[PDB]
Amino acid sequence: NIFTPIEEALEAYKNGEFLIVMDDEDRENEGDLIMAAELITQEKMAFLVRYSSGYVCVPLSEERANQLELPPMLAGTAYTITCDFAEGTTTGISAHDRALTTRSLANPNSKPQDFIKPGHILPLRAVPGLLKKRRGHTEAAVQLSTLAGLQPAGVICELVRDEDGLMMRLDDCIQFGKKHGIKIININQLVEYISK
Amino acid sequence: NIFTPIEEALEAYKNGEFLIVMDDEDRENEGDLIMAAELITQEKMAFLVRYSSGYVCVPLSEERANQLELPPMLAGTAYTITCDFAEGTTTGISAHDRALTTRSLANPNSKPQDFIKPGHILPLRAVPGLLKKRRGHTEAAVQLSTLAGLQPAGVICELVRDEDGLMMRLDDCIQFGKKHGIKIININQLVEYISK
Repeated sequence: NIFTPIEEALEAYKNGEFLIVMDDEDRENEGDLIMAAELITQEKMAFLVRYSSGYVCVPLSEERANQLELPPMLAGTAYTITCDFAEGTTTGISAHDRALTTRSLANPNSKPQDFIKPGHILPLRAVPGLLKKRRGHTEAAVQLSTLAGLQPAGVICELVRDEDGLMMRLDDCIQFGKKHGIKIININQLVEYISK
Repeated sequence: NIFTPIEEALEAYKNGEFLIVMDDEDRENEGDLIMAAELITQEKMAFLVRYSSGYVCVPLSEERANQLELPPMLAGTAYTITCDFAEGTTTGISAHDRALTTRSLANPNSKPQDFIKPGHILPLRAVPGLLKKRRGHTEAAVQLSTLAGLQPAGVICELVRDEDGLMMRLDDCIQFGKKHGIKIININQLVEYISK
């Protein structure tokens, strides 16, 4: 009565809905909004930013990040050099621009030269094997997109309370899910599904 | 009747208030919240994130960034490798943690080894000469702190509308300033003050 079954969640995700994603069933977990990178619109990015930390990240497979020439920022969260999609962006930071960059990172036709670096999106490198190898929200995002038959790219950000800026724990995530009609899953639940 | 005189604004800034900062008087300019890095509290960071893009940046002089071993992210906005202050942070992304990191970047006693890289704050390198050399919001932040007698470090983020996630132009910034009791200045106005 809290968590949506994985197959129903995948259909929602396939249809461009967010999911609220927790690590497991624990009440003290903090929730992230995750949706498919290729499906995020200006409006959906506006929504993500409105209700989150705004430090918007785009999980990609290591293979995809390599293809796009997005190396690790340095040589734990695997940040690459940041980027903006060049054509059709101005400030890079607008909801429109961040959404366009995110969709572009997912698009199999995108080329390394299509992006300006640094920029205003934070791509993250998901490890090969995804949630079977590392139970990160990065791997969760790419796993969700893969299971949904979509490009191996997601977009994520942490839910934050309007009242005081504290991250939303489970109870607040339940309330947020009900208010906005967004389904909730957890990573343990997702690992159980993909395993056996 | 729109813009606060610079000397009054500096006193507000010295006292840990935000200023809303525009490029010049143009109605189409978009506004950023800027305050002194050393003075940003958990609550003030929560406020900044709540009403902004959340892509929170910390302007520092090139000299200071060099001292802290924060090189340009690559080798236009001069991003360094991102960072979190190690001691007293957990997730790095919480209002508490981002505020602590920001204050730490300003603290003259901070050392390079005190920071984890990458992290969740985006330091920016202000050019020597500040607004006399480049009229960026980065230089504006460091200029404001310098004029206020504070460490040459600021913290900034773009105001965004709750309704639709669009960045706030002048009229909305005026309304935001009135609602929250925050003074508004512009960069041309600031350059006029420091020049002559």
